[PDB]
Amino acid sequence: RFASVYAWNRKRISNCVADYSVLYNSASFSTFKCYGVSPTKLNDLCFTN
Amino acid sequence: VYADSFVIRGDEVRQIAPGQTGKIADYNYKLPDDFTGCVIAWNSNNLDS
Repeated sequence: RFASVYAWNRKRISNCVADYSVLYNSASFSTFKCYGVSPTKLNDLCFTN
Repeated sequence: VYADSFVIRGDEVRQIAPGQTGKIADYNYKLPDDFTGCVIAWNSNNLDS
């Protein structure tokens, strides 16, 4: 139930532990081009908002 | 010159070319970053896909 292209729903992920390893392990995603950060290193960095 | 011959699935055709992070060959066949060679892909649908 995602919205239209011009009305992309925006969600702010705050105050939780992230598990990007699960997202990488999924084979459904055909494209996983990460810009500015290596996809492998996503599981050990800390950022905000 | 070390000729390497093998077969992968149709979608990928990436061979971990520069350092490609694709996990199809991340557990099967990794190619070094400083690779002074060539990559050739051939269609096999007609010849016993």
